[PDB]
Amino acid sequence: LYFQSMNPTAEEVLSWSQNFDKMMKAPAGRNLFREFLRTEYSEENLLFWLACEDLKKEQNKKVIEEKARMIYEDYISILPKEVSLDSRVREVINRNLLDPNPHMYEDAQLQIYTLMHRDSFPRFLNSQIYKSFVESTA
Repeated sequence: LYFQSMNPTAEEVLSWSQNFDKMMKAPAGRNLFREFLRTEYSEENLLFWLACEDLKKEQNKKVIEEKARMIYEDYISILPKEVSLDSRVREVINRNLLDPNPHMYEDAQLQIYTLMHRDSFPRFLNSQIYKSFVESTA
């Protein structure tokens, strides 16, 4: 059911510039922002953020473990593809690593969210990708 999110209304699009959180929650918002991040080679930050969102919704124990593993090897391991996290935040992930839960990565997710909001988002709002997008929906 991204089908219903596919082509966003003007009223949906209107709420995004004043609300990064609203945009980050809309599939079409994230997809637009993800194009812009690709041009700055920082896409992985959003992909990590998305994977942490996907892990939170999961409920079956086995798939939580599989997903937590996948996030670690893709975004947190040194061996890639890695996102920049503080040591404080890395050591909390490591302690949560032997007994995984849906909310293991939340401090790391919040750190990368705050970076995107601070550094990436305001350059997104002045990008051609964005301004061209709002121009089309209007």
